[PDB]
Amino acid sequence: GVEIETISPGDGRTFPKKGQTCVVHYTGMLQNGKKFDSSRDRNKPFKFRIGKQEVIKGFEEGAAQMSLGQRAKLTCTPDVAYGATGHPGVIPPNATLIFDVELLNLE
Repeated sequence: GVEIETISPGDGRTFPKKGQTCVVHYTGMLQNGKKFDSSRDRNKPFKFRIGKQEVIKGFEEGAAQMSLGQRAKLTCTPDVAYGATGHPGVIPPNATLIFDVELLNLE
């Protein structure tokens, strides 16, 4: 389950498609918890493509459901990313993820 809560401005039409490498100012947030990841710190805004299952499933579907300039707010279910396993030391098992995602991309 991907929940989209968009801070309004953007264009609403440049949708990410297959074979397109897109650029995201992501920011990780734990529900009832602190941050765990941020592209704002490293300031290299994570050039990644679409259709290769590089990222987790909750962030993969939320990437295609945005457009250029938009600033959404993801709510990733545990079963699509880490809720059974848990990323070791960083993500506990059964964790619901929150992301600040802005799509300022290319292609």
